[PDB]
Amino acid sequence: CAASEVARTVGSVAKSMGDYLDSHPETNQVMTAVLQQQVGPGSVASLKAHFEANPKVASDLHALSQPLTDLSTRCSLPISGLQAIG
Amino acid sequence: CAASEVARTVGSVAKSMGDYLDSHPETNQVMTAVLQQQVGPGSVASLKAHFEANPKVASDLHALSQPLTDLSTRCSLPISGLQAIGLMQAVQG
Amino acid sequence: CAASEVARTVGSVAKSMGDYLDSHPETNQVMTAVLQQQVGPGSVASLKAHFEANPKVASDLHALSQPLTDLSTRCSLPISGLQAIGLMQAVQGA
Amino acid sequence: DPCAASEVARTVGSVAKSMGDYLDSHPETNQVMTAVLQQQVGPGSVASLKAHFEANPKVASDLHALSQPLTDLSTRCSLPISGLQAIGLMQAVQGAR
Repeated sequence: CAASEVARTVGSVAKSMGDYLDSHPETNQVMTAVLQQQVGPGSVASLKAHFEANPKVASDLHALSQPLTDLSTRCSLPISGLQAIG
Repeated sequence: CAASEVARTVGSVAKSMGDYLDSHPETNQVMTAVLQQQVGPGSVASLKAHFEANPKVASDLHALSQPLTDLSTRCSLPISGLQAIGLMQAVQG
Repeated sequence: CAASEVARTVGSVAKSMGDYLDSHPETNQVMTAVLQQQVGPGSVASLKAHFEANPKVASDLHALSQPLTDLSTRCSLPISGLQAIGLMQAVQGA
Repeated sequence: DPCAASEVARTVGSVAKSMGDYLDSHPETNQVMTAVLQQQVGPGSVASLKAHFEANPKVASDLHALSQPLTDLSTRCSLPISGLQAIGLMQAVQGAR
């Protein structure tokens, strides 16, 4: 639960999420537009719809995020968030 | 400046930080305290004393967080320090 | 749901908690120890231990915190968003 | 004593109230801050925060002064705990509930 281990987890989840997106340009395009539009309103919707229509991608990304969600239980210290300011 | 690349770059930096912290136990402890205390003013003073007494780790960790600041500078994307906190919330899921 | 109104709500809730704690010395010291622990470790745990022994204080504090959770629903920000602002302030300080 | 949780709650409470008075009296700071609450602490709102503070160093200096009762408390007692720590503890109660 040490900072070294939070960082390592977030590092292997982020990387795997990365590889997956790289291999899935459509999804990679829709997440890309979200980051360009600062997670504003229009890009969130496009993303929601992309998940309804691609239940495999949604469950695959969910599986890749699991260790991160495990962690902030197994330790449960703050947001699964700002910890990743690094 | 694709999402895959920002996630990959978050992925390697965080990895590299974690390995750094694993081999630097006192610093591991000093960041662990900051995380388990929500970056309170106590944990900061002690991180500050730590960086001041250990300038090599301050620069080692700074060098490590570079590829992320470079990505933000290269891309005009959240990604980096101040911006990132807002970004991380909102990757709210 | 303006910032000024959340700030005022947070303002008056926090003050009512204070007056409350002021007249509940024992709850006052449990909370006090949690802050000094910097709100770490079994700060959740010692809170439960105190609330199991003291259901009326548990319930008194919930009622006093209503306006805040009420506003939190009425508007947004599941309280992690006030956190988020606080996190930014803290990293600017740092 | 004056370093108890009752006292920090009270201090937090006058800071927040007087921050509400300040925003109420500075609608462009209110606007930027409301947008941040409304947009859910988005990346964009934060850039607007920064630019707001940059075009208005008076605002950052005022904001600094409004929290000063906390820092004083912190030093008379030194927990220098923040609004955040206060929010932390609230979240800690909810989670216990």
